[PDB]
Amino acid sequence: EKEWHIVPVSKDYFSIPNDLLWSFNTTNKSINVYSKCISGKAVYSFNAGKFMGNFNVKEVDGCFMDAQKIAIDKLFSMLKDGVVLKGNKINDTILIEKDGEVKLKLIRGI
Ligand SMILES: CCCCCCCCCCC
Repeated sequence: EKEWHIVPVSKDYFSIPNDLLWSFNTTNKSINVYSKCISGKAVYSFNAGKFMGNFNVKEVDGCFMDAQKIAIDKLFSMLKDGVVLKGNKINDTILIEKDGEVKLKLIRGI
């Protein structure tokens, strides 16, 4: 099982809260997201570099700034619609791509 955090690349995501942690379990195939104010377990598909998932999110009222909420909302909407994941053979960083651009990167670790 590995975990990552986001480093946003697109401005839609500059306000994403920093404590979101994304986990993938290689044994049972589970994907979760965890933070102080959001949780979600993914129903998902990942084929040919294309990832799409529904995280069934819970969110704490009043915990986020308006800008953070919009960024979070947009992120889960984008993940549902589908993104392309670009890994590499050097380390565990993954670029998340959509609509001709890099939207964000996943950096391994908390
Ligand atoms: C090998 C699959 C690892 C990808 C898990 C991350 C879920 C995609 C959402 C990123 C915010």
